[PDB]
Amino acid sequence: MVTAKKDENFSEWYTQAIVRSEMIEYYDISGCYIMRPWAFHIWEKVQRFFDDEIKKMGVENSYFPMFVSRHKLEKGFSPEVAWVTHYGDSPLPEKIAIRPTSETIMYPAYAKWIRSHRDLPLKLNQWCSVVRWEFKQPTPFLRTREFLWQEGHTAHATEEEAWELVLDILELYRRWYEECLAVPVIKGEKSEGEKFAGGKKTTTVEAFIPENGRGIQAATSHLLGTNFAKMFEIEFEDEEGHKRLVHQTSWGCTTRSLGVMIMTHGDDKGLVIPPRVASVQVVIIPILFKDENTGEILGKCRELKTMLEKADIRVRIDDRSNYTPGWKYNHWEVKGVPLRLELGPKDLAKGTARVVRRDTGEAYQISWADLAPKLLELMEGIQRSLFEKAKARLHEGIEKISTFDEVMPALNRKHLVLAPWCEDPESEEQIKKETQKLSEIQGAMKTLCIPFDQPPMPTKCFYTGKPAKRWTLWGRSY
Amino acid sequence: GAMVTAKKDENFSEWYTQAIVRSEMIEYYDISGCYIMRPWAFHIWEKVQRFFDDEIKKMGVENSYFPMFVSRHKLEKEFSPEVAWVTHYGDSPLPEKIAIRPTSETIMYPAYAKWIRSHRDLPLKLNQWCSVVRWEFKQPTPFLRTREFLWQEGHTAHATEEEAWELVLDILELYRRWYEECLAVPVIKGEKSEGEKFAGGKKTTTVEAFIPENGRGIQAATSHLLGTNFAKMFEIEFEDEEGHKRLVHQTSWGCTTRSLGVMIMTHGDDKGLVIPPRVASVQVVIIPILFKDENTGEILGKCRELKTMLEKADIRVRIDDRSNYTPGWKYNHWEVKGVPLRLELGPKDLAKGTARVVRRDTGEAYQISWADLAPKLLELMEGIQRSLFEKAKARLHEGIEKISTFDEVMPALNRKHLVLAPWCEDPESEEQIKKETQKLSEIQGAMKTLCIPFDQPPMPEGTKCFYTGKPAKRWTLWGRSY
Ligand SMILES: Nc1ncnc2c1ncn2[C@@H]1O[C@H](COP(=O)(O)OP(=O)(O)NP(=O)(O)O)[C@@H](O)[C@H]1O
Ligand SMILES: Nc1ncnc2c1ncn2[C@@H]1O[C@H](COP(=O)(O)OP(=O)(O)NP(=O)(O)O)[C@@H](O)[C@H]1O
Ligand SMILES: O=c1c2ccccc2ncn1C[C@H](O)C[C@H]1NCCC[C@H]1O
Ligand SMILES: O=c1c2ccccc2ncn1C[C@H](O)C[C@H]1NCCC[C@H]1O
Ligand SMILES: [Mg+2]
Ligand SMILES: [Mg+2]
Ligand SMILES: [Mg+2]
Ligand SMILES: [Mg+2]
Repeated sequence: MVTAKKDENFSEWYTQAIVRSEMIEYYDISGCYIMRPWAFHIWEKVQRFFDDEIKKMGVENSYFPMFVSRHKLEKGFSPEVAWVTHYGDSPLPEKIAIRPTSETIMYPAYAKWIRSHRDLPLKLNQWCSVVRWEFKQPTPFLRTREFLWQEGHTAHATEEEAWELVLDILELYRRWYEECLAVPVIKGEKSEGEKFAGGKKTTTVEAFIPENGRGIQAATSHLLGTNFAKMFEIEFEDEEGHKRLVHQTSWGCTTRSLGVMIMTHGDDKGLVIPPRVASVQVVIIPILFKDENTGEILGKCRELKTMLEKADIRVRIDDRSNYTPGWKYNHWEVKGVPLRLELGPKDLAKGTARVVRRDTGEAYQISWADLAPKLLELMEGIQRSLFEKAKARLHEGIEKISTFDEVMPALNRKHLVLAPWCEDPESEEQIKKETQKLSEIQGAMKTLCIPFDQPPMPTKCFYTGKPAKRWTLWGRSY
Repeated sequence: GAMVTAKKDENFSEWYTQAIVRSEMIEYYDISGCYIMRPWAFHIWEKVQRFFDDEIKKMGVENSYFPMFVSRHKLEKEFSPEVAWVTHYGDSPLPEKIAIRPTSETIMYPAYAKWIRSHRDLPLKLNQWCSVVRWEFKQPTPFLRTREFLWQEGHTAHATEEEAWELVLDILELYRRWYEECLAVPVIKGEKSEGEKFAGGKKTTTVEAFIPENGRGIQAATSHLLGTNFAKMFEIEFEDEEGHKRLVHQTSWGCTTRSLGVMIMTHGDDKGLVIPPRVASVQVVIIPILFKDENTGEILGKCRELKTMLEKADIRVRIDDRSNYTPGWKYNHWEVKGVPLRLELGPKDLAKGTARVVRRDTGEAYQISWADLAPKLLELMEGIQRSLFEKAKARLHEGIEKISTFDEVMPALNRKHLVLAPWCEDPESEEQIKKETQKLSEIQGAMKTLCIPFDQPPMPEGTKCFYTGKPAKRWTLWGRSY
């Protein structure tokens, strides 16, 4: 099914991968796509995880409206907003905006529900769709005009507590990516120019696509401080009587996560799905031809299914009579099912099953008896091993450097760069403009993050010459 | 403020509005027909959602997300005043306007035509959870009828009608369970009339509910045997075993956040909401009998212990350990919210190894040893759940008057009752009955068919249509409706 090579035309391979796997169907409204069951079930897995996890922090789900009136919304973002002007042929008395994000919808309610210290912390989240008329090239999952996300918005008595929630959420994004999707990410802070301008400090969790050198933002979690509180009058009264503004966080993650998974683990044969989010972990394929024991094969397959299910192993028997076994191999292969269990006559009175692991192609003869624990063994190996190879690929792709003249060759090898920087407002804008100048002539490099994990700083700013403050990862991005 | 004061029988619209606001379910919003759903209500949606979702996954139905936008061209393939149209992004105009999805047939069925080429692709069984938008003409009502609502819409395609029908009824059964097992609301399975069915389909099935306080029937959910006309329209065909081109047989079905509203209305009383245990965010609220600046730690300590013990039985619990408020205040607070069980722990209870438990629906109190709490609160919840249902089933059936003749109509409607009547099912008849009960109500409002129930009461030979006097075929349930 898949004929483009990941390492040759990466955009075509991507498109082939997501289409031939049946994850995505193309659509006539530019920048929008149909998520098919095979993609959708993966979303449900990660949604269920994060949701359970934030529930344990006392976050509660809600649903606020998708419309916001012009007046409330309009108290680089403006061009993106979709506006409803009519119902039927009738013009609205005033046009209304489809929500691009929900601060202006939720925060007036907050000012109202928060009167007393008794009322904090207020922690809410919502799963919804968001619409932005994106100017950049859209890409299925990574950047779409309608996407699905969660946005979580909290308010607290103290900077201390809100900040602690910020890091807690960021940890859960690392887990969404690293634990669920086996995609390695790097926690850090955003530069003053990349952060959410309505907040005090933006934390982020950053990913990398080796095949085009692009960094990509996996998720984000903001300490908002008191700015939105003053703007929206979210004041509260302490236990000593005084009238203080609240300290807020907000944080979101999207269907982009799926796109990043697909890009990280995919190969020339198509998708490869980490076991932890695969709706089919093991596919069973009865081998049938010239009528050899047709009934005996099928009967065992059902025994094995109930078997493996005793272990919470998600199993599907590909039982369908209208497709050949070779067809079934290719299908589940392109779909990225982690384990294929093949079973014909030879393996019937042999008491075994052949099992092929999607990541490497390695095959195992395994006795009916040893399967459940040996598949559990393998599924952990697949999952651990996808993450590990990816962390290695990520680290091969970051060059540590000290001087500006190292930049372009790193960027030409499609690598990020870790460099000491004075964290000056202008330097970043200058660096973008110049890296564009050089790329045009041969592409803008930006700040991706200031990582939490700072190496030792014995040192001059790699661009300005000034005294450098911290190590900052840069690159081309999405 | 604190409590519900409008009486439920006597001031129904206002009771409703009070209960959903005071209880913290809903917050008003500046765009009409749209409302904020706070945790206290959202949790209930999450509950019915997981329930339904799990059941359809068992039937092999699979979830998807198709876009909320649809091109004007694709939407008007073949309601229009209800559609919301996007014309601009920022200051820039679109080449053509783009509609926000009002329902997804015109988005999904061209995709179905692509994906179905052969009998091996069948059956195709998809669902989606999404919001839907319609500029409703009628007065909006939180939950019951909103301009943004949440739903689930299912759309399947099959090789044979028989299989499609089997699914229509399976799904309809799931809707009965959604309302009856989850929400403790009784419903009546039935066939829509020719006039009230989905014009796009062969046969529409439904579950209908009844709201006694105002006498009006209300469609709780719907499941259609679509037949082959959409496949004809959208060119959804398949090559069968012998290479012949055939049209698929379709179903579609939906259920919305309306369900939360029908529940609220069914079990509420003058104190406010009453939430069935299967869906309540908090099932047991623990209320320590404390007062201002008393914090010895004995009582809270034991509340925290009790919570751990009940949580080990999967009971959902909250301790209301707030300082500025009395127990009496707290009692009322959680009654208004409809927490089904309140566990009271005072110094006196601490002294006996005992707690006092009061159940929201009846107010009956129980003294219970700490040891027994888990096993006795589980029993109590099953009893509340079941009692809410059985009492509402009875109010449903006491609200239905069987009748023989058209003269029995208006008296039955003025009692805020529905009517079950032998009906000849001829089409103009229904419209005549609408017009005629409309006019007769202004002079004192239209009665429409709600459903032809599956549960048909007996029909003696030679029975005649209550309205035309022609021979009656079956009983039809009629009333005022939402
Ligand atoms: N079009 C999109 N499709 C999918 N995910 C997106 C899209 N746009 C943004 N996201 C993700 O949504 C996350 C939270 O939203 P937000 O922080 O507002 O992003 P953002 O500032 O718009 N990113 P960017 O568009 O590059 O400026 C972002 O960190 C992105 O990873
Ligand atoms: N405004 C609304 N808010 C919430 N739920 C609704 C609303 N309108 C319809 N529904 C429910 O959605 C279910 C399935 O949708 P659908 O069959 O399209 O409704 P409908 O034909 O528009 N009913 P009606 O609007 O009364 O003519 C219906 O059976 C209703 O119970
Ligand atoms: O505020 C906007 C925004 C507003 C209008 C149109 C497009 C937008 N794009 C992005 N943003 C910033 C983020 O939406 C802010 C914040 N939202 C809640 C959680 C994610 C975080 O990015
Ligand atoms: O088709 C429409 C419709 C179309 C445009 C504007 C408003 C509409 N209101 C209702 N309907 C009919 C329902 O959409 C039919 C169908 N919807 C999804 C599946 C359930 C079934 O009721
Ligand atoms: Mg953006
Ligand atoms: Mg940005
Ligand atoms: Mg309607
Ligand atoms: Mg109707």
